[PDB]
Amino acid sequence: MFRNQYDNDVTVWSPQGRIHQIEYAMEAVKQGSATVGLKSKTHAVLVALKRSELAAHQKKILHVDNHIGISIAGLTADARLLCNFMRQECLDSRFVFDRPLPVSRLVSLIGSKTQIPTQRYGRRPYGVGLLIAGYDDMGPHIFQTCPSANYFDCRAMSIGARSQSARTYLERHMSEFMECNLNELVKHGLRALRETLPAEQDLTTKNVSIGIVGKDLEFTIYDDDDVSPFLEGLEERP
Amino acid sequence: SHPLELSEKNFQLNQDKMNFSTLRNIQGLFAPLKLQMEFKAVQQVQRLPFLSSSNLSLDVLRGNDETIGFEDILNDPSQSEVMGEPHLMVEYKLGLL
Amino acid sequence: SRRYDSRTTIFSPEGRLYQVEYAMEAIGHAGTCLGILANDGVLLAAERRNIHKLLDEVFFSEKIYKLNEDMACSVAGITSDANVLTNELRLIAQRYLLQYQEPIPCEQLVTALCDIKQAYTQFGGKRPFGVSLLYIGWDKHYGFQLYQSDPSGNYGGWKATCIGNNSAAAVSMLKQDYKEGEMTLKSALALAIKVLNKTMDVSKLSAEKVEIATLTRENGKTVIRVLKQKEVEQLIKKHEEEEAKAEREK
Amino acid sequence: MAERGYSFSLTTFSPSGKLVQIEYALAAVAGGAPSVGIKAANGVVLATEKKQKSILYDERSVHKVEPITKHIGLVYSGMGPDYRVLVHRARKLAQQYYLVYQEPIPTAQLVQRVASVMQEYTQSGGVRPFGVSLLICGWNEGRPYLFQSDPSGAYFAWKATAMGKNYVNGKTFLEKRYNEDLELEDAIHTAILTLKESFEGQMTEDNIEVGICNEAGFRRLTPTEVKDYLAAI
Amino acid sequence: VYAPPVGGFSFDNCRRNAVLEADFAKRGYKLPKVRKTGTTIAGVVYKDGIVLGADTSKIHFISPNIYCCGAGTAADTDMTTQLISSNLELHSLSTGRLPRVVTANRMLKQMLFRYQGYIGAALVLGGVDVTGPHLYSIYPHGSTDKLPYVTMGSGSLAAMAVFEDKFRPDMEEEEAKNLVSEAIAAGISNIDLCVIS
Amino acid sequence: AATFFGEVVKAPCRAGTEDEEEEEEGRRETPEDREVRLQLARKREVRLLRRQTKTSLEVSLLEKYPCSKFIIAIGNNAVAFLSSFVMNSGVWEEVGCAKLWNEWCAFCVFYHLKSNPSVFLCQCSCYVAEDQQYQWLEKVFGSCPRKNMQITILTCRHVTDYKTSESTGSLPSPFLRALKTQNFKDSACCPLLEQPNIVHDLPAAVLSYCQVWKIPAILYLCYTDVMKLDLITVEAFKPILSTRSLKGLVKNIPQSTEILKKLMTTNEIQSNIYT
Amino acid sequence: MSRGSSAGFDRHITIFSPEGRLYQVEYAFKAINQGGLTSVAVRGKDCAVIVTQKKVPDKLLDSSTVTHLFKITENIGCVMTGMTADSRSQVQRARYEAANWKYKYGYEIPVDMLCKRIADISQVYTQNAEMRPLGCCMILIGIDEEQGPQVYKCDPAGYYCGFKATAAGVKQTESTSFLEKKVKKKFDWTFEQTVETAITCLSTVLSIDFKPSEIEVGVVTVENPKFRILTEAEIDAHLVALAER
Amino acid sequence: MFLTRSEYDRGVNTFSPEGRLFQVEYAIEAIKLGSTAIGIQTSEGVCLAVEKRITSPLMEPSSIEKIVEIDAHIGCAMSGLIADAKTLIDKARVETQNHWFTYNETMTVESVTQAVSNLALQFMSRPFGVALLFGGVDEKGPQLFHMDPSGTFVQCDARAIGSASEGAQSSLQEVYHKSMTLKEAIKSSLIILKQVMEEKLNATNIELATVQPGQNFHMFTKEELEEVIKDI
Amino acid sequence: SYDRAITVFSPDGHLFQVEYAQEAVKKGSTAVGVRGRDIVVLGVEKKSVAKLQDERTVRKICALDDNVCMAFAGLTADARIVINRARVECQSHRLTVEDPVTVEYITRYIASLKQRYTQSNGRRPFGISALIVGFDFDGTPRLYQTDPSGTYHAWKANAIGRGAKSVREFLEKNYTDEAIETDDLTIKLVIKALLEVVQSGGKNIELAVMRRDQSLKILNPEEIEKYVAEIEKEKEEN
Repeated sequence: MFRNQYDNDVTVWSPQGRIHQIEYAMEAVKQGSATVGLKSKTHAVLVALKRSELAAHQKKILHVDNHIGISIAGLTADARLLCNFMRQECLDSRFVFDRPLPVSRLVSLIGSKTQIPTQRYGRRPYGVGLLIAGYDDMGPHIFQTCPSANYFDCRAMSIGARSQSARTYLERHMSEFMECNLNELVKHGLRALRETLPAEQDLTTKNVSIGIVGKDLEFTIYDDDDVSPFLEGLEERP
Repeated sequence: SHPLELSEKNFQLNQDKMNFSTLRNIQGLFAPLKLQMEFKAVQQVQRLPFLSSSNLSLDVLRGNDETIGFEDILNDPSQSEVMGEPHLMVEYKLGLL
Repeated sequence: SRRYDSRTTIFSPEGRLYQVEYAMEAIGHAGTCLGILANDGVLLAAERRNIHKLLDEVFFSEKIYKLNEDMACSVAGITSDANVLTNELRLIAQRYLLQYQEPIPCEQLVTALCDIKQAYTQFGGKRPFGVSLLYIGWDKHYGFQLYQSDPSGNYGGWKATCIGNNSAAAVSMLKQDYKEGEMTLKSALALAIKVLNKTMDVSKLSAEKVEIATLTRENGKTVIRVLKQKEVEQLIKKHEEEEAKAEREK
Repeated sequence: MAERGYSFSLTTFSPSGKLVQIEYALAAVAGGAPSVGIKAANGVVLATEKKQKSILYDERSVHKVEPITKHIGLVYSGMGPDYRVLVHRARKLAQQYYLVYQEPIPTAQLVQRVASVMQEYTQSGGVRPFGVSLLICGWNEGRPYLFQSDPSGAYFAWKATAMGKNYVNGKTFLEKRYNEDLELEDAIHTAILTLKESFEGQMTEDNIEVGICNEAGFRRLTPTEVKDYLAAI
Repeated sequence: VYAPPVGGFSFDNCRRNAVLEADFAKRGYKLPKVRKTGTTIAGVVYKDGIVLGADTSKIHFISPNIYCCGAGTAADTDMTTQLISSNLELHSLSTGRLPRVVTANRMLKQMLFRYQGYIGAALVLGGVDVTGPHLYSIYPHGSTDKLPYVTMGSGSLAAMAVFEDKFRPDMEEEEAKNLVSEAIAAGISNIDLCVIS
Repeated sequence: AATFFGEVVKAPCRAGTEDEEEEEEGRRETPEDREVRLQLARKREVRLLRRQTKTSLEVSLLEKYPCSKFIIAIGNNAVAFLSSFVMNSGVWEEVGCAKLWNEWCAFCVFYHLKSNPSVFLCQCSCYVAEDQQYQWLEKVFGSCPRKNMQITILTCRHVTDYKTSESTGSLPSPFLRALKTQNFKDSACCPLLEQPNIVHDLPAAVLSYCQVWKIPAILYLCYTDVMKLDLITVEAFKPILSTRSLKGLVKNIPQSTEILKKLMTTNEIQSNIYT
Repeated sequence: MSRGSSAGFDRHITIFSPEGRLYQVEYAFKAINQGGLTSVAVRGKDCAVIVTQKKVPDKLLDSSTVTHLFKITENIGCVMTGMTADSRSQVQRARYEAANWKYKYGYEIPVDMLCKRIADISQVYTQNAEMRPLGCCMILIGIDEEQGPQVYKCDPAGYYCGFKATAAGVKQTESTSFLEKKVKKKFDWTFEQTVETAITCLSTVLSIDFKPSEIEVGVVTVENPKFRILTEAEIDAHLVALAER
Repeated sequence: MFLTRSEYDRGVNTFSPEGRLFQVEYAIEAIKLGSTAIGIQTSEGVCLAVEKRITSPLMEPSSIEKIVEIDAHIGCAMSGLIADAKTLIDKARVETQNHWFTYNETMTVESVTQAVSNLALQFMSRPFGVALLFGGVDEKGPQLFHMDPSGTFVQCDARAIGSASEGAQSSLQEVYHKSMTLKEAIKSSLIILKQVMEEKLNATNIELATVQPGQNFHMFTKEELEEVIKDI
Repeated sequence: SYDRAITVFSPDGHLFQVEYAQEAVKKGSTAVGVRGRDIVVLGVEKKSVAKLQDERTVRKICALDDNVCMAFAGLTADARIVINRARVECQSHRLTVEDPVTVEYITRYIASLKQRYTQSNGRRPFGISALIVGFDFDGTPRLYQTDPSGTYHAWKANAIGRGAKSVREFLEKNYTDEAIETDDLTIKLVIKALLEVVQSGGKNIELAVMRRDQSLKILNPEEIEKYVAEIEKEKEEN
């Protein structure tokens, strides 16, 4: 109620001692739909719950470079800007140094990209969280980014809408994932995505994209009926 | 045209750049940052392009207040002999041209 | 209005910029400058507003700044604004006299500073240059002219007009007692004193509380000629002689 | 009414057509350090009151009366910071003029240029006007000259004037006193006495400063000279 | 462009001016020619002051105490000394103290360095500031050395030979100006002894 | 709030007191000025009319036709719940519809069961403006408050609207709360709101009207992370059906929830501002 | 600014008041007082001095790291009173500008001219709507070839001036008055006498008969025109001599 | 326990508590204030049709508004604001001209909408008050797209935007099938535009411009429109 | 609310500040257009006299090209810039293209200049509208309308500024191929449409006559008065 005065700029503090317009950007993640992202020792899987059938094809999962891609939960102007930035970082790493770009490092580059706005007038926080899944020498990666300039390393996560259901599944089976196959790890991701869905709804190779990179595998976005073979094996919402 | 053409064209550029290099290396990143933020603020205060402007705040922040050059005393731009359209001049400064 | 009256970029429901209308009000509160285009020339009669006993004059004219050989202007409104605007009027004229070697035809020069003042409304963060200027002129195209410009850029051409204080009042007195085609500079200078004397209540136009500048043509050269103390003393005492003769007639 | 929106912004006109930040920068002038300019036969005097009257002050540091070129100087009431940066500029423009026309800048010319700085600083938005007014005197063409530039950038020649505090009282006393033919031996005394009208304490070489133009050119009067003029009046 | 124009040297004739050069040269034709000092100039240090010698004079003004001879172009020697004069007047006006010969020297050097000796100011810069009698050898290309004596221009070699033969570490004023006069006399045309204390 | 570098700018108000001063003015009560805000007054009204008479209706629906319950819904999801649960069975013949404009809005249609003209319904999927809310209570309720009429107000709220010690994200994606009237003698069913927590707009207008004329009313407030047609929101309007308030109005939950399947698959052309 | 100016007379620095006041420069003078220490400078025959009472409230805070005495060049000191960050920043600016002066000319900045520069930088802060004053009071000392010891002070509002004793900070005005009467009856103070006056001015107005680690004495002499502050031993010996006589 | 007037909806930068930039969605309401534009991508090309909403019989229906050509194969159908359409038409047209002047290839439809969302998404100091509808048959084959205030693009098979965006996209939902012919798209766009339009579809109050793999983007003539809208 | 910035939308979906520049148009002086048989005419009222005012300096019909001319009816200084700048861009085109410049071309320029002033709230949209008539290379008669919003639109009969609708509605009837065939009839038509606009005839009217062969050439008030008396004689016949 008093936060009134101090909530309408990103470059003003409150008596309470917190910037509310960064917290509102971190509510704008939730206006976008539930992406899941979970990895093993061989592969780093993403899944995306795509909110007409003719209109709004909605490209939630995006491919950044050979070794790396993302899935999108929130403001889509910002999703685009951030993804396009990452493509340039990795292009330049393979132009000068002639290698991939570490996923940790690339998520850190996005971190500082997304801090400038919040500590600048005439700017607003990039209103979107990513699930930034690459594979390095290191091994597979998931890296949650938040609409706030801070970010995480993850072995599983979900961000977007009613996405706590997924997060809960991904804690229950967190251990399974580490030692799963490509397709095992995928069905786990899809069952988190299906925990988010109402019980009256289902995956039904329709609201499923799957964005998997791994060891020889490059980041490949299975969509439409390239997700059918992964959902063949998955069975029994119960 | 002449070597000096460009040495003089970018004289001020390739001095205050050198000042910021010195300050970075000695004082720290903060010292250029602070000076820069002052300069840009006080050269968001002048007339529209098409009137000749007396920017007392920017000049004294550089230490030019008590220093003349050929820049000042040749090719008098305050009695400019070639001016454009007021509106179109302002558009150019805005970056609409 | 209480809104739409701030930035000079912000229109009203009606479609009004009240900022620019308040710059017109700032002309309202300024030296009466009464111009009367004539046959023989075109005169620029005035109220010499500032006439304090300690106040000194080390200038050629008070409100009347000349532009080139062939043009002069007056000033009613914001004084500092006017200083930079009247320097700019000279410089405009001289750039045309540098490229085309002709003394700027009158409309061009008026219009040029109107574009400046129209930018100073268009672009918000600038203040509407709160001056009106009455341009006595000669050119090869349109013989003699009188002009006005406004803070807005809205400019006109005139047979007689006024700017400043009791300005609409003065224009009414001109519309009574002006006779387009008959009006020599003689009878225009008579009308000028008359209308000043009728519109403002300054003793009997004290000659140091009025000033005229007559842009005439003599041996095919334009002659911008301030009227002496002596010579407006002659115009006002003759106006008062006629007043007294007419007082005896009535 | 309050009409306070109009009295914050310097880029606005008021309902009736007033520029009110100008008026409030002239209010900063009108709470200034009393100065008196008396353009006399044999040169001008700029006799002023010092904003220090202290036991602790270095006489050689601060000057109300500063030269711009040899033959010109000026004095101020209102703002010291503002004054000082305006006269750094004044000196520049005098020397620019002497590199272009090789003529010691006329008092009128210089006045225009420093009042064109004042013009810009009322015009633009996101700045304030200067809260200081300048009695820019000096000697040219076998003639004394005095002017009075403003926060707004309106400037006017003067025979006799005053600014700062009890300064309308200054000009009243000075209208009663100043003669057209009053020469500078007697104008320094007159300016000392115009200060006495607008003074608070006992007046001494410390508590006032004086500086004059001449045939020769502009200077400041030594503490000795100022107390000798105060002893002679 | 619709960009406000600025001041300084304008480099627009340049290539078209060099087309004039090329044509006229080729045919055997004259274009107006640069006017020079071609002066013997001189300077010395003595116990407690400076003298500046020249021939007809090359000795120009900088500050009340600082003077500055001119060899090279006449245009450019006069221009630089006049502009640097104005600069040291501005410096002094604020400082409160007559300006220094180190100030004069730094400024001249730095200005002539910016314009890379395309402007001909080979100057002998002699003042007696607070820190005492200073003499320099300002050059067109923005070089200088702080020397007890230096000669430049038209018979500099003969003048310098006289100097170095007939110099004493700490002179008297009259023998110091005697030296600069006989040095000018060797290079040459009235001797021009601008003595400073 | 500065269009140029260093524009003198003022703060947004909690009280809109400058707006109350603009009220005072009425644009200096100028004839054209007062005329055009009366053109905006007849733009921004309600106009109760039914399309069986195809006329306009004057005074009342609840004192005009008998009222025993009156089942309100204020939001897409609130009216989706009355579409789903109450009106899977029955006629619910239309008697009325508030025909309004505001900037933001969308139908405001009134009904009453054919079996029981007694029992009444509203579906306000639109928004009614702060000025039009008392005009809306001067239409359907009209005058002569009965206190013989269970005013079952349902409303869809945002998870963020709710005040709590944990963050607005820490709140469970769905819940609902109650606020019910002195008279109302039946269960809150959900928890009643907290002290800091308040409501406003038309649902508040109805429950506040009800309280001052001591009428049984309850304001169900579905604080859900979505504000758009969602199975979970309408099955968090579920609890209402299994209270007195909505017990003889709901039918056959299998039928209802298959109809709700339909409501979900109606779909939008949803804009491309998130993905 | 980017966000802009602020409706109200005391709410932005580029808005004049009905009376004709700028109020955020007067609140930058409240920021001198917010400092929480007093400084006293004392000029003399041979020496200029700058003393300030010491505070280091936290035991842990290493007392070596916490001072209000800085130097700008070898020959020219300051003492500060006001806000730590802003005072360190004004000290740093004085270094840049002293070096700029010296680079431009090839002789070092005078005390008065450095004070003038910092006061002109402050004038620009207070005329511009983006920037604000540095709420800190720089009190330069140093020996001049011609003019000898130079006690000068420069302000957040941006007014520079010379003095023969200065006092600033919390007891600013109380200590100004102490020094008025000391200087009224001045004895062409040498190193000892100037430092005595300054120490004991602070020890009167704050009423703290100091330990060596409850004051900080910076001082310069014609003897040693290098600005040089005292050791615990030296500043102790001063206080001991003021207690003995 | 008090009501506050907090505004996040005056500023395009300002987020609601829920995290909404309202001015973008208020520019979506400005697309809805504009004229209905129905495009249908097929196997045998992509069509664009759009209503002109001609009001008077004094305004010239012979003149062409609401639809444009950008190269050989691609144009788009504008809907919302024609003033804002113009600057994004220019982007598309110049950057595909540049593609033909760089690679000697005409730029793919996905890449033209990339170029257009680089000139958009840049708030012009307001969320672009136009939606374009980029219908080209590129190297890859037929392609419809949709642009919005937020600045971004998204790929389409059958899209209706503008006045009756969802009024006419629900008709497309029933009418369009994957194996549509370009003839079908043409007629279906038009007949659904007809049953949207409050006026009766003649060739004067519609712009259609359609592309096939074979026959490059052209503007359906008075007579071609007349023939189809006689049948439909 | 959203009428305190040029560059904001509303829930109803409007730029009200841009529509307030169109209210500044609406406070105009009736400017009328016709696009006839190898003729175009721009009748526009003189509105006010002021006894002692030169009329040369204040005219409502300005000529842009050999084969383009316009009739502005909003703000005066705003329109002066638009018209000056329409001649700038006309000359740019003419020089580069080597074409007698299209009417449409410069109506699109005037429109796009006003669009360039619609897209900042640190600028204002020129609150003026012009009836830019004329001919093409080949000689096709033209009439257009340009708006503060910054759209161009094609027309046959037009009527803008003061009493816009009144005089447009006159033309809805009186604009016909048998009032068009000849140049007399199109001059008569705009005069008789301004004999709806303003009381006085041949008195407060200022009427441009550009043909396929000819250019603006402003008429005399005697020439217009002849045609006022011709339609008065037609009214005597009827």
